[PDB]
Amino acid sequence: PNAPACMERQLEAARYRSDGALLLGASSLSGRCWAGSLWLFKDPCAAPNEGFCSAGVQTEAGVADLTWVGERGILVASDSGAVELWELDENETLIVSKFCKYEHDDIVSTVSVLSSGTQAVSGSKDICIKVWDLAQQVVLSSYRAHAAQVTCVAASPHKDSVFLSCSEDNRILLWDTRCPKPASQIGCSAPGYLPTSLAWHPQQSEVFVFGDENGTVSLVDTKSTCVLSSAVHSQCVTGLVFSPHSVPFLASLSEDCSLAVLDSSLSELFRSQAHRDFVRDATWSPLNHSLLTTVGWDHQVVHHVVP
Amino acid sequence: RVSSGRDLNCVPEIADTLGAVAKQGFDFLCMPVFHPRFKREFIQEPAKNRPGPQTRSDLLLSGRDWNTLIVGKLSPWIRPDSKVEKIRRNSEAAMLQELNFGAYLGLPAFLLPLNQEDNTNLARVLTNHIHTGHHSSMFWMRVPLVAPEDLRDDIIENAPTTHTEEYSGEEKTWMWWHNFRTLCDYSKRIAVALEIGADLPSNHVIDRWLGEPIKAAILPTSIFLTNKKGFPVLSKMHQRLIFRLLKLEVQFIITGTNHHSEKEFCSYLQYLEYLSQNRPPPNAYELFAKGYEDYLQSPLQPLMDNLESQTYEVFEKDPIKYSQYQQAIYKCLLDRVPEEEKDTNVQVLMVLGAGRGPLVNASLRAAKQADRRIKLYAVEKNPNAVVTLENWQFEEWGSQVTVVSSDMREWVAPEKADIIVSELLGSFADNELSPECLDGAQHFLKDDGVSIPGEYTSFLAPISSSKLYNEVRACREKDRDPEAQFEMPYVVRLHNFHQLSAPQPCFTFSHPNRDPMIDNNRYCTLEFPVEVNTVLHGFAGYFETVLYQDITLSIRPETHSPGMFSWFPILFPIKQPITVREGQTICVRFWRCSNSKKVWYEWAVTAPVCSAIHNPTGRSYTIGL
Ligand SMILES: *CCNc1ncnc2c1ccn2[C@@H]1O[C@H]([C@H](O)c2ccc(Cl)cc2)[C@@H](O)[C@H]1O
Repeated sequence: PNAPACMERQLEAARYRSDGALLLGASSLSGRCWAGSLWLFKDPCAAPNEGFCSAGVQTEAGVADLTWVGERGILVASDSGAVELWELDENETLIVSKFCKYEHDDIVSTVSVLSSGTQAVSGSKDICIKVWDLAQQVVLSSYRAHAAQVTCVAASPHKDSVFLSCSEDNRILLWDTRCPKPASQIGCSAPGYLPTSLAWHPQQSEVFVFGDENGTVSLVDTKSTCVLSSAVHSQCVTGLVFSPHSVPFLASLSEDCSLAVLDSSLSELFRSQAHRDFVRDATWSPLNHSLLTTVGWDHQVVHHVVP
Repeated sequence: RVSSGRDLNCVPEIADTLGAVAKQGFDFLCMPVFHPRFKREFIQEPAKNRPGPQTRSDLLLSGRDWNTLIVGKLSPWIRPDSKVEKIRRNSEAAMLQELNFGAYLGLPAFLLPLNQEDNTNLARVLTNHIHTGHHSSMFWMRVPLVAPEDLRDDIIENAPTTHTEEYSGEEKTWMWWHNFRTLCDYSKRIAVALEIGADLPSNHVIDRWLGEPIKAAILPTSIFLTNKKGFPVLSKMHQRLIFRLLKLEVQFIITGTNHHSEKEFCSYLQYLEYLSQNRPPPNAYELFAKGYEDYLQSPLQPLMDNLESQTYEVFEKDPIKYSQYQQAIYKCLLDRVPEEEKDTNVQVLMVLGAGRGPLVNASLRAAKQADRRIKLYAVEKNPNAVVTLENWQFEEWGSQVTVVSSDMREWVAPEKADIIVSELLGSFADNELSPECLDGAQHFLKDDGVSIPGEYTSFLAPISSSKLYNEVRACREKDRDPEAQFEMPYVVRLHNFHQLSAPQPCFTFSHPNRDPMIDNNRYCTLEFPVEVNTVLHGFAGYFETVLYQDITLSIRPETHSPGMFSWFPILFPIKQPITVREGQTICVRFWRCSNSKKVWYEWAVTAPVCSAIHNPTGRSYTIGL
């Protein structure tokens, strides 16, 4: 279908669109050529099989993070130092470079689209965070707040000027581009383990969660100052995605190659040993809220049914 | 021309990327050898049993290209000093794997970061790699002038950037290196790759890196300003640092993506090239020095040893030396021979240690321009040199010059002298034993006689050079005290070093020596005010001499006779380096010692801490009488 024959071994990203069609990011982290690729699968259960898919394209380089820009566009965190925007044609057969801007100085590691959907914020190993204009194809502002690699940036669900970030400098920063000093440190008292993953609560604008490198997921209420925390994983918490459910569930992924699903009080409901390598993403079906799809570096696309 | 390389942390195809890089003008590439994001598990099932190749094949380049064009890069997820045990353990295995792969490929160097204070386990692992056989690779420790925490934008509202000065705090990156290199026991395979930021620190912080083994300077694309035509350039302060770095012959590494997208990427490199071309060119002193920088040598002992033909030739090719000796003799003859006696009075002029005759010729050339008459004696103990004198004498000088083939202390003279002339001086003035010689030669000087030179003074200054300390440290030899190399002076063109205090005089001698009971033994105490934090590794020696009246010679930098490249400085090392904090005084003690066969130096530091006395009883170093 106009794409590569072989897709790269190491699956980085997995994101459902509002209608139910699966977005896939893949890089090759070993072998002769170290690049990546983008893939659309209108059949969720056909993935990751290449020739029986809706669309596909090769990127010059790997793919550390991506996310949807609405319904047609795909925002990409490259190893090249590029934020790139790829957008589908009207037929949804091709995937076309819309822009590719080489603005970070090291690998771009995390990206998250803001609530307007016309702006986005990327984070990198060069220690910077950048706010982008997706119409104009430019960096509006560039912020060096951290002292180490920026591990994760997450846009506020609804407020276009607010987002979280976290870094190997042990800081969790709440940003608010309206304030003249936009960043603000959210000390969890001690120098407790480094923050690895972030997720805003989708129904409470005051709440978020974060995972650490020691496998602990934590519940934070912005202002109060670390309500609760559970030792969910035995290794680094790679990602956190809240479900679209009314009182939502929290999927937690890790380098112990295990998915977990958690409730309001971070108690364990589901657990999946299905992957044999690192679990890199999670995305809940907007057509079936019991369904949850994970990718890994074992090249599996598992589909879990959650009670 | 500059030796310069490209840093990337993303290489999809080695083949193409290397070609692209060579095209742009770079000499080498810094790249990962496993994919930077490819985190690997070594203990936990299931991830540990991850199949597939762990990286790309060594077949992708020629062994030659691997040896010459590639600098390895530690993967940035490898954190041997994490607070999480599981990560420390993986990171150990990972570091080892990546380093053992670096050595497998035969890479000429391999980068590791110093980016926090505690690098103890990182040092432990690297060190262990170094002692797993005697393979020769280098390790470049990537360390920034300014820690990233101290250059962050002032944008966290509840955590502002400290606006007060912190003298010691601002040097903290130096101490990260110091701790790290101290732990690895001053390995010669561990050098610095110094990363330069957008805003430079205060001068003292940059001055800390004087003396350190900087093999590389990393310049991010982001630090480059833009001139009116859109090309990338650098601030004048950044240019100063680059000019300093070019004297250290460092390899320049360019890191980051292109920010000047209006122009292509060879421009950044072409700027450095332009800056290399446009330095102040190599002066008349620094043309000869080139080659001999921080190269340790034995000080000559032309008394005990007979100097070689090419050795005489070196110290002869120095016209400043002899025009000053000519001038000092010119002036002396006039002061002793009134114009009315310019034919009756013939001055008895003895060159003591005549070599192959350049001071004889300078003595002739001087007696011509003064229009006085001179009877010359040329004493030389080196019978090989005396061959050259007696051939000169028969072919040219006639019996104006009596050549005497003798030690000047053995010689019974036919007549007393009006002027004794000599060049028995070494880089520390008295280190060839000019005092002892001219004392034994004093009995055949007229009651009113002159010595040229009449006076010389040695000078000392404390220095920091972790480079030279290691250089000395490397002079261990079988069948002698394993610390002997530290208890002896070297002559050396001191280059990568920091002078910690103004030179101060140490030992002075006078000829003729009036003083009834003489004694050339000596004891001197010097106090050196030091205004920086630093590490003391030794004392540089220099000297000044008065030939006659205002006519002088000097290698003391502050009064150097311009263009006198003969004599390099001397270096007295010490065994253990001594921390010196800004405001402290370094007190050093020097003795000149002797018995009837040997003369030698001994020395110690007494402040801020005591060293051992170095070279006691001349056990490791003596100068032969
Ligand atoms: C000082 C005791 N004995 C003595 N007698 C005669 N000649 C002596 C000597 C000690 C050193 N020398 C001669 O002095 C010359 C001098 O060191 C020198 C070195 C280089 C040059 Cl280019 C000119 C002169 C040597 O020729 C040495 O043998």
